[PDB]
Amino acid sequence: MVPISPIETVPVKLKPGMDGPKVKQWPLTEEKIKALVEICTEMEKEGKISKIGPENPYNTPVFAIKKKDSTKWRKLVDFRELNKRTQDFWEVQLGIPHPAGLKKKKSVTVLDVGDAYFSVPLDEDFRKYTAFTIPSINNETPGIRYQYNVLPQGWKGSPAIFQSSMTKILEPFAAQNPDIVIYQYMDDLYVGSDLEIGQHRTKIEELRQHLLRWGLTTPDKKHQKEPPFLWMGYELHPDKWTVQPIVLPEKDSWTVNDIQKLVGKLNWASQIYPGIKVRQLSKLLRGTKALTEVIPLTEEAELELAENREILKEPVHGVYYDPSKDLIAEIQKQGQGQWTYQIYQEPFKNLKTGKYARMRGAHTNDVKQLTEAVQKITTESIVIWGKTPKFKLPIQKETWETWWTEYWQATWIPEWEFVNTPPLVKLWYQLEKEPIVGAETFYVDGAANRETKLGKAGYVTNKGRQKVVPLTNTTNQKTELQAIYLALQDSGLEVNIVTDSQYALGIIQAQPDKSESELVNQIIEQLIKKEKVYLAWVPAHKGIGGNEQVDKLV
Amino acid sequence: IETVPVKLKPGMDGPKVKQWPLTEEKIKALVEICTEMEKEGKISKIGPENPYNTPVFAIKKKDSTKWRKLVDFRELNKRTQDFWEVQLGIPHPAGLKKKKSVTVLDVGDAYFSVPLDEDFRKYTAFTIPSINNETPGIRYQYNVLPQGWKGSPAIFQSSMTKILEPFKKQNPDIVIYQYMDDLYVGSDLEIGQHRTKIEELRQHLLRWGLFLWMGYELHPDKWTVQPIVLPEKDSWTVNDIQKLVGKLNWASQIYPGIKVRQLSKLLRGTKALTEVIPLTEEAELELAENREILKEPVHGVYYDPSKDLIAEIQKQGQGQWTYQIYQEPFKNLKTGKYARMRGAHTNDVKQLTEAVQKITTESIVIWGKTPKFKLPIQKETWETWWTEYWQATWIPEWEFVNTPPLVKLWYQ
Ligand SMILES: COc1ccc(Nc2nc(Nc3c(C)cc(/C=C/C#N)cc3C)nc3nc[nH]c23)cc1
Repeated sequence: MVPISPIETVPVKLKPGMDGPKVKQWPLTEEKIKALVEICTEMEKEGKISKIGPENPYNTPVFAIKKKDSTKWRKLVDFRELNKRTQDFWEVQLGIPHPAGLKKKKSVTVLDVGDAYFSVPLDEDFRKYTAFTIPSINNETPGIRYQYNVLPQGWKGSPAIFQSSMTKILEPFAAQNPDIVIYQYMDDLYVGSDLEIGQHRTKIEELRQHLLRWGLTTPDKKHQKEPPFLWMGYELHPDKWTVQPIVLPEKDSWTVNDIQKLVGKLNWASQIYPGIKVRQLSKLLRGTKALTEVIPLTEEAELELAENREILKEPVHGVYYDPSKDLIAEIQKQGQGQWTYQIYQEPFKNLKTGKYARMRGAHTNDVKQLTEAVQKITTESIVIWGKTPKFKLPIQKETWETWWTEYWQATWIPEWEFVNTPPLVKLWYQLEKEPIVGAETFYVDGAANRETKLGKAGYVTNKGRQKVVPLTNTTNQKTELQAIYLALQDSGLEVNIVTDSQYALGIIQAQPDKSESELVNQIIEQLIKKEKVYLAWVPAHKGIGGNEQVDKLV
Repeated sequence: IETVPVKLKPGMDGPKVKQWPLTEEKIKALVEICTEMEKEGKISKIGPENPYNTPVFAIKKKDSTKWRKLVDFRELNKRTQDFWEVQLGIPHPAGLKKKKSVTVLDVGDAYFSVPLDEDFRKYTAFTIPSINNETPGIRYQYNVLPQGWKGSPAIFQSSMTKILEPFKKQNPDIVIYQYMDDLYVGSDLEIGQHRTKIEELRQHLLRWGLFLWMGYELHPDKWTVQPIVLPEKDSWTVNDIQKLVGKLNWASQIYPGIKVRQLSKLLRGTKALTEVIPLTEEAELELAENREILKEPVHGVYYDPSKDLIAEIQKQGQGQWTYQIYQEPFKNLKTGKYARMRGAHTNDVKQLTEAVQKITTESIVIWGKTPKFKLPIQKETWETWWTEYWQATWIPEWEFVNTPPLVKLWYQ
């Protein structure tokens, strides 16, 4: 007898206020009962379950399910009720590694730890809650009562307790062998190194020697698992990684569901396939819910899809991470609020790619979007490599400086360099800080009637120029914007504009270059055409001259 | 040696706050810090039966090179029971803000000498994350009073109060205030005398068994205040007068008898913005009347400890920032202005992060609590960067303003 260390048990509790499950056992067939008894007898022989007395008032329904039309039955204990009543755990699976963060591994060994699982004992005081009953033949005897001694498959705490028990055991091995990596995925232990295969196989036998101390064996044969690994949607190769094959279906008709599947596939592909676009395909799912509803494709969406097919024509691979080299992120503007990016260390050798979509909003500008893309990539990079990459941005240094020095908000972009690849991000207009001498002064105003929706917009100027336009189906805000629009339309390349609209100023001070409102967009197009625009604000109804509510009052 | 029992608030569970991404160098710093803390028994490893979490990160304090562990206990703090003690709340020392000099000490390490109630320890769970989720996050909980936790100074109070007695009774005019891991010590001495008294207080803690060597010095007596001012000109343009009226209209929300009628009358007709308008006598007098009004303080301004303090900040450009602290709109308790060049000439966010810390410090000295900030910045930008520039052991609350306020230049 070689003494083995016991695996320390995790103290498990029910959610407060809750008692254990009391779920009635289902009536079964004599055929299934015999099968279940045989199974539960083997398990009891293995120490997984123990027969219990009649004191235990807890129950969880057990089932018998025919394995693939064979002559063999499998058992299913349904722990859904107990899982509802079982405490939350620290789940450690939250967040999977991204392959682009991994280092290349010469050798990667797979060990099966399916058996180690049953050396993890269930907390003694919790076992009672796992009670189940095999009904007896013809209900003429008391059902056989069992409870668990090991983590039941299907039980809420099993994956977290198994994982954390394995980790605690592996910990000193990992710490004292810093030239290997160990990663657990379900019933498999992946052990990788950059070692000579002799030195690597040594470490493996050493790991087995270490696990033996807890009575744990790792079959020791040859798994049907050599690179590439199919894992979480990826292909892990020795020196490269990529996503599993992306196959876009041929269809003459797409439903809501088909498009969701399509975007989902494209979103997944975008992490390594550069330039993938999804706006025109996503902007079809806007307000629906009927998954069966056959949505027609816009000509704009069929063009996006065809472009994607071309991109998906060639298999693309990302390289693994080299901490010795630098980390570089490059962004391009795609149009329609879409941005695409590549992260690399060596030119033409991407670690990964990605995209960013413009947020939900009324007005926006390219600089703001670029800033958001930067922030997103920064955060993702810190997740994946623990550092911020150096940026290559399609924006001039002078443009950025002008932007952030004059912008009302605080903003920041980490270390970056201009990359001259069109389309370049720029500022489309710049308002004056002081009134312009020699420029005509336009006093603008608008007003509308809440009931009739009838409104007026217009201006009066220092040279006696005047306009009032009557408007239908409008609001005060629309008339205030319209008034400013007219002033821009009817002025020279340099103009001073005086308004009392806090609304219009809130928008324009936000410096948008694009908007949902076509009215704001026309205003933007006018500003772009001007050489100089000074916008001044004044309080309404204070008897400020020019400020002519009167031409609008009517 | 005996743990005072602590509970959460009724119907409240512990914090389950996401750990945010950390750079490699902060992760390394924390691994080293927590490794030694675990040796010292201040923290212990925890199992998967603890589902709680509080974010953690690393900082460098003002003018040192050594990393400091900072835990964001904001959630735990608002979920931990209203800590009435035997202080019942020491009514905030109003004399602190009048002292000629105040020195700030980091006394948080004293907390580690007092054990934490066993049944509450679970709620102090935190995670040191791995890069790219490649290894399991290292999970810990506290065995002692943790720094940054509201209950720590509350509980340690009776211990602190008797450590201080020899020094306090010796120096009856020196005001000493505790907020979180910080000790605020203010006197009206000479800097060299003041500095010695602080040293006659630090060794005096090292003697009582307890980076306390660091010293952050403030001068409340000479702190920034801001009356409203109007321009003094010999020639007024239409634009100048329009801007003045806008400012007075705004000030009339704060000050009752502000008048703009005579000043508006100068703007009748539709004049060029750059045209000079001579002031009438009725206009100059009205301007003079308003100017006198803006000398008197605001009517009905009181502090209410039951209410939150609100801090707004505006970016004025050229490294300049204005701020106002209030509880009620147009009832400012404090206004100020910053221009400090603290290694952020080219970094807006760094400047803002520092402005935020300075305003919080002022607010602690004056009222004994931190204000809720309204920050002129996008959330995603602020969330990405502020931890890189953070040097305090407390963290205030903040919200984000996305619409440019008109009132910006009225504070410049
Ligand atoms: C050939 O496949 C691989 C797998 C992993 C790496 N590199 C690294 N892996 C890990 N952990 C890890 C391991 C060892 C295997 C898998 C595959 C599971 C399946 N199927 C997944 C992971 C995350 N950690 C590393 N740290 C640096 N390089 C690493 C390199 C090539």
